[PDB]
Amino acid sequence: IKSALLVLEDGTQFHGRAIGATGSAVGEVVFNTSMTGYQEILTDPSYSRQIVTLTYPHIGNVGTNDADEESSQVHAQGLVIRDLPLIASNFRNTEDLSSYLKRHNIVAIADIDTRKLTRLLREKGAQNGCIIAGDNPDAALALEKARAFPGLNGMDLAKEVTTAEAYSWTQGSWTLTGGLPQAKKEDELPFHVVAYDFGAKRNILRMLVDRGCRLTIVPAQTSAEDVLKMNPDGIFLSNGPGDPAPCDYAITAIQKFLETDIPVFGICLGHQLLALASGAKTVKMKFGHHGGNHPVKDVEKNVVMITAQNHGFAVDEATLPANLRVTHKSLFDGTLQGIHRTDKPAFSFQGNPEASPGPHDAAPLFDHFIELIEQYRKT
Amino acid sequence: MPKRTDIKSILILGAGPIVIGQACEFDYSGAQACKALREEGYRVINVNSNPATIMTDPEMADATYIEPIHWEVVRKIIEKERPDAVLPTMGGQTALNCALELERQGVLEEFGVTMIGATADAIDKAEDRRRFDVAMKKIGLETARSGIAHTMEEALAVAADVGFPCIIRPSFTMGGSGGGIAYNREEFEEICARGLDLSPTKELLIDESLIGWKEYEMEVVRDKNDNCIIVCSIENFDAMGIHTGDSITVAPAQTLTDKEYQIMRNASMAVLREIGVETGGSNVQFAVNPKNGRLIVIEMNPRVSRSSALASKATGFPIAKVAAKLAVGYTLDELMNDITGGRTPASFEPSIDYVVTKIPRFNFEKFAGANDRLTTQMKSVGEVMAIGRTQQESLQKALRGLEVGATGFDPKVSLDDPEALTKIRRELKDAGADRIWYIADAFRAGLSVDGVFNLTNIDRWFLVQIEELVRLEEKVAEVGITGLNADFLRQLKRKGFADARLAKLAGVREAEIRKLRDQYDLHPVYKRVDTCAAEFATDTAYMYSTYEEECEANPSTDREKIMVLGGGPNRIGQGIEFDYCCVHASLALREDGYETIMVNCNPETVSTDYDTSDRLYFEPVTLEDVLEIVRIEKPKGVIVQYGGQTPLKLARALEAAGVPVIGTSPDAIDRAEDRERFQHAVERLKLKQPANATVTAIEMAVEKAKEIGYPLVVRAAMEIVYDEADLRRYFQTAVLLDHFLDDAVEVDVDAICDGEMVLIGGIMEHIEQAGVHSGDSACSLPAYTLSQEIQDVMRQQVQKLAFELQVRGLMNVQFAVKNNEVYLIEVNPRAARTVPFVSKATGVPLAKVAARVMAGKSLAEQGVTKEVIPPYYSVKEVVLPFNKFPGVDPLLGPEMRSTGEVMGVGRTFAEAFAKAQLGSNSTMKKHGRALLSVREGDKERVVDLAAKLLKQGFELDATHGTAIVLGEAGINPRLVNKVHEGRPHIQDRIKNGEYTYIINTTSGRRAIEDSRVIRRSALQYKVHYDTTLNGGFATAMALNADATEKVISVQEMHAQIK
Ligand SMILES: Nc1ncnc2c1ncn2[C@@H]1O[C@H](COP(=O)(O)OP(=O)(O)O)[C@@H](O)[C@H]1O
Ligand SMILES: Nc1ncnc2c1ncn2[C@@H]1O[C@H](COP(=O)(O)OP(=O)(O)O)[C@@H](O)[C@H]1O
Ligand SMILES: CC[N+](CC)(CC)CC
Ligand SMILES: NCCC[C@H](N)C(=O)O
Ligand SMILES: [Cl-]
Ligand SMILES: [Cl-]
Ligand SMILES: [Cl-]
Ligand SMILES: [Cl-]
Ligand SMILES: [Cl-]
Ligand SMILES: [Cl-]
Ligand SMILES: [Cl-]
Ligand SMILES: [K+]
Ligand SMILES: [K+]
Ligand SMILES: [K+]
Ligand SMILES: [K+]
Ligand SMILES: [K+]
Ligand SMILES: [K+]
Ligand SMILES: [K+]
Ligand SMILES: [K+]
Ligand SMILES: [Mn+2]
Ligand SMILES: [Mn+2]
Ligand SMILES: [Mn+2]
Repeated sequence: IKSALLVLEDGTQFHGRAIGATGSAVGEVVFNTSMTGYQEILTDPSYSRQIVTLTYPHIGNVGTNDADEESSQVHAQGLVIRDLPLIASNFRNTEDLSSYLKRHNIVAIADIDTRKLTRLLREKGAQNGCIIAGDNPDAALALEKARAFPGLNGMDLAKEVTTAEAYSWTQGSWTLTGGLPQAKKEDELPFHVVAYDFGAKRNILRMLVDRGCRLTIVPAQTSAEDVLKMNPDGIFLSNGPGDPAPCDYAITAIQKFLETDIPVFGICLGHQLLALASGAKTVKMKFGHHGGNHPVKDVEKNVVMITAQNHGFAVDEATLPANLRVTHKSLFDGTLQGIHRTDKPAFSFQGNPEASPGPHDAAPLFDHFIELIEQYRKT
Repeated sequence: MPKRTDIKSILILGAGPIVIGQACEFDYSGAQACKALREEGYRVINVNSNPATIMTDPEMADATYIEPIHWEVVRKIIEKERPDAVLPTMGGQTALNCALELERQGVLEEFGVTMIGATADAIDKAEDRRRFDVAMKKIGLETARSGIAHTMEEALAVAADVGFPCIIRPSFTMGGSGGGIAYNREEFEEICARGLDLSPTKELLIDESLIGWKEYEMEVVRDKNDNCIIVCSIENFDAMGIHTGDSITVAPAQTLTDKEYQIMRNASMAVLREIGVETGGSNVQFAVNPKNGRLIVIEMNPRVSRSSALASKATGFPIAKVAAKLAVGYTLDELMNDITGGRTPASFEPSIDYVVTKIPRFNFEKFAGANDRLTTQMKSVGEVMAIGRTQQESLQKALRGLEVGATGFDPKVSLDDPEALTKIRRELKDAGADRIWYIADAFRAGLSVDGVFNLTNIDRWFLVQIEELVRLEEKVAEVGITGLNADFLRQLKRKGFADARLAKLAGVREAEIRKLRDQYDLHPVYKRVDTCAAEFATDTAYMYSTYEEECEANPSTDREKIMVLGGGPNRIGQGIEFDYCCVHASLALREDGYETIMVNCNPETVSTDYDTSDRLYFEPVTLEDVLEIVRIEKPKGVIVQYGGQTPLKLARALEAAGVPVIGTSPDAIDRAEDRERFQHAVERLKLKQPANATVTAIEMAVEKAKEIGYPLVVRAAMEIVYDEADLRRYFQTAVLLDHFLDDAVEVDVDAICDGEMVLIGGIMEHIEQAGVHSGDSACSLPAYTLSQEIQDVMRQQVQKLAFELQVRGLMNVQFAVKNNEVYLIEVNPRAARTVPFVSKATGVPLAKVAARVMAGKSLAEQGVTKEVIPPYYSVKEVVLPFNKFPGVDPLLGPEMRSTGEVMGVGRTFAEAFAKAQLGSNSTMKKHGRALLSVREGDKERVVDLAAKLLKQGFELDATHGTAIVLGEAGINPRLVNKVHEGRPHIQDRIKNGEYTYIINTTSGRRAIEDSRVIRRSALQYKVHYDTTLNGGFATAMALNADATEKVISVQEMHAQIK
């Protein structure tokens, strides 16, 4: 009996079993509907300071493997599941999930009614919480920490997970057959895109590479000037944790790029920043979107795509400056999912075209970027 | 985008009679489609020969045709109703096959009928195995190494190339029909000849073995804008080599990485795109090498299926309904998601927060000589489904819901059996219907997870869960009832252990575990199905039980509720017919103002469609599960009379526990169900029953037998013993004793009693005499030979029985008429399987009526007081699964083996019978050579049959004594040799196609055993055959009719009723 307990800001308690590291974890508690891809979710920087609840009951069936890592580490503050399986059963498995969590020092609880949890979050909106896994978990203590959490609203977390120094990436996507491929030689990549590291998934990077890009990842805080100084064929605004609003640096830099003709493409946090830099406004959603079965329609093409989502903030359609045209919307709630600068070659998508985990449906957004890129090059 | 305008009327092709491989799932689908189209404003026409379906109920559609599903017949419907389009994707292989013939025959062209949902070409592309393979290669998907064959010679050469074992898959078949796994040449020829024959296109695809790889399926929906979604994923428990229909399967998939899942999801879509399904759903099946993720495309089904029904039940996303709408022009994004209170659109991929398990229902015990091993050809007769928060909870619940008497992992072999490991090993290595039980037995006998894996190929992820459950059971057995503390019991409940399983282990009664839970306040909670893992709210009360925290039941305090108990999975003798009545109880009572609560777990049915009732509890129909529901619902009444045997058996227990059971009392039921109790009431009533006797000892029988008089109906699997020696011979091999009523007409009478009066629903004369189970008998309404006089005696007796036994609602009475005397065979104080047919035949919805009676509205108050005799004849004919089990002797008898039925409507009996016969897929011709080989009793009347056949143009063949009889009467048949007599014999002649009709009757175990070759050949060779003289005469009469001549709608039928 290795107890664990989760408490939400509202006082709700869920008692279950510790399945990862001993300790405590505090963050905003969110639910994710993905039936597969827990590893990828766990390792997505966007999950920084968030407690991840997975609605699919059996989490861990296939164990874990290095290829399934979205970053160098597990960003999730903690993990909430209904059942950890007895065994992992998959040829790609290199380590069982409990071992993995422990190894990454993650506080995780199993055996709780995740449904009740999801229902509460849906109904009453997101809540901050705390998990204590240990000998005799203090429920009063957990509540206090939950209540003492500052919250993600107005919290800049991009600066917190960004790389320290700029780096070069030239590695493409995995294949069943060849796994993760060797990094390409710079000369084999026609384009050179400069990527803003706001807590980037490796998959974004790999998919850009697959399309002919060679990249330079730069810290969140890079200046426009240093950026422009590189003479990129395009600029990329990665996905990333927290409130996009506070990232004044990014916004400024961005505004800076928009004065030029360099194609700019943002994904998720990148989508919100572009929007902000364009004069739009962002909002914190009631509970946001985390799942991999989310329908988004390309309104310009009247077509639906099933996509991967992982965001708690959104761009207000209503405050859209005139130079921003709406390109996609959520079919589940009508929220804004895509925009394109009417006057500039800058566009972004709220969802995650790179998926990992999730449907490959939105991959094509990447192609528009290349398109833009090549066009800028024609010039 | 929106609904198509150039189409006003749609003809929907139904699936026909229920058979192994093509069952209720098509009534559910067909109904959903009528539903969706009618809602959309289209004029709906449909054809379905099976009367036991909700889809053929008159108020469900505009022009309903209960007629043989033959192109020529369908041709007449088209001509007559002139539909603008035809939807052929909701009726199984039967509908696909028919659509294509109509196309081929040029009928569509002829009347300008546009094929919607799926095109003819698309269907063929997926249905023609060769076409399918070429297409996969075209899209870079991998398939098993194979070869197409159109003849035995070509077939051998493929085998010569892929080697044994190989998989044989006919084109244009489904459910493994006409296929199998060949381990050797002998079997290869056998399977090969079978499918080339059965293949509508005389084509087989022969593949190399992938036995043991993992098996998966995906349910896809695609609309005209090219929007495409995965509705559900399914991982099979049993590996490749065992048909999905005969496998335990679960949703969603469990052991694939997201990476692997995406590749399969992408391939699924590519497949639909390639085959060309642009406006509906399809199922794509795959094989995955657990060792390296290698993906192999196995097949695709361009239509709704048994998996798509399961998937709808599993996710709450109504596939068939959606598909129907897409067929007329709508796009996914335009449609609303049903259960999310139409808040989200249908264009999304469902996400579930639970585990769904399906276990197939078999009935090998009714097919003695059958090969009872699982293979690529389905053998199951039904399926149960369970929803649990965990795989263990899901599985166990399914196990107790299967109606095979299991309480969960009940043991098959003893711990102390020296040979058990050997037996265990065999059952694992070569899967039978009992595999799952044996798996647990294996863990109790000492084998490791790895050893089990090795024998079975079942993924370790499942095996470990079952092992864990065994270890828990060993603990219960050790600790006993004393160790059943609150924490442990709750643990146990969470893993889905049943009170009954726990009770056996702890050596106490189920009720004791039940009280214990009460004491500790350990009851399940109810979660709702909602398609989105709680991401959005729901207003549909589609629920399942689980041992969790928060309850979502939220029952009304507002309404008077009536609960209807389903029958669980379908099995032989407990089919769709029981479900039709459940559905009707629900529709009528709801219509009337009650809050209706349905309890059932058959994923194939309409009863488990969340639209059928106010509240649906998708649960095992067991005492435990029911009481939990009643506990929280506090209903006004519960109906246990419509689900068949299943709920019938819970009646007393339910009442004991204080459940408010409505209609005929549990005591009453017992009075009728208990032979002894029954025999006294008959006596009391001064009625006539055949002489009987309960014999214990052999020598006690032999005497008593002398008393009763032979022949005798030995009923512990029944038997008809002819002589003393026969008797012994029986016991040996082998108690009640009943004098067998030789040469008597059997009749069934369905009726309703409201305590004040009796309403005769129908008097049905069977064609086949008493001794041939009523479920396997063709029958006629109205009687075709019984005097009104003797029918009056039956009506009176029905009446006396009804009042005496205190029936309240439906009843069924079976008699035997002999020498102008009525003998009672039995009384069934509930809805019988004849109910739907009688209802269709007479226009009176007896299950709705009887349900109103149960709830308190009298016959008089409802205005249903006079027996209805229709102006046309309705004839019911059955379909037997013998072709699925070649080793079985395709002979009729006292025990029921049929899976379904059809109905024939005609001006005369000959006409009804001919429709019934054609509808039942009979291969009978109007010309040719007929083979006559009859028993002594039959020797007299055979003469007349022989002349009728002569008068019709047939030539005749006859074996020895039959020839003698015919000779003496002036008929000289061509003599034919018995197998023993010399060559050429019957077998050879049948094998050669010399016959188009066979009449073979027999009497006496031994006599039966010898003649086995005839029926066996006849069936194998597709020659129509009768095994009763009554049936032969009926067949002779139909020769005078023309089933395709005239068609009539149910509405028209009912309008003729005065
Ligand atoms: N190469 C193969 N090796 C082993 N089993 C196979 C192979 N191909 C198919 N099967 C098995 O046979 C079953 C029936 O084949 P399928 O193509 O689905 O035909 P059907 O259309 O009759 O359902 C599958 O569900 C699978 O278990
Ligand atoms: N005494 C009998 N004489 C002739 N046939 C009988 C007799 N008893 C039963 N049968 C045959 O056995 C069948 C089944 O017997 P029944 O008592 O109705 O069994 P079940 O409960 O299986 O429906 C009947 O439908 C009938 O054809
Ligand atoms: C599947 C049912 N049949 C093939 C389509 C054979 C009984 C109907 C003809
Ligand atoms: N109603 C039973 C089906 C009849 C079958 N042809 C036979 O007589 O054996
Ligand atoms: Cl909990
Ligand atoms: Cl046909
Ligand atoms: Cl078929
Ligand atoms: Cl391989
Ligand atoms: Cl304990
Ligand atoms: Cl019945
Ligand atoms: Cl067989
Ligand atoms: K718990
Ligand atoms: K037309
Ligand atoms: K097929
Ligand atoms: K191949
Ligand atoms: K299988
Ligand atoms: K299937
Ligand atoms: K009969
Ligand atoms: K009975
Ligand atoms: Mn098929
Ligand atoms: Mn199949
Ligand atoms: Mn009976």
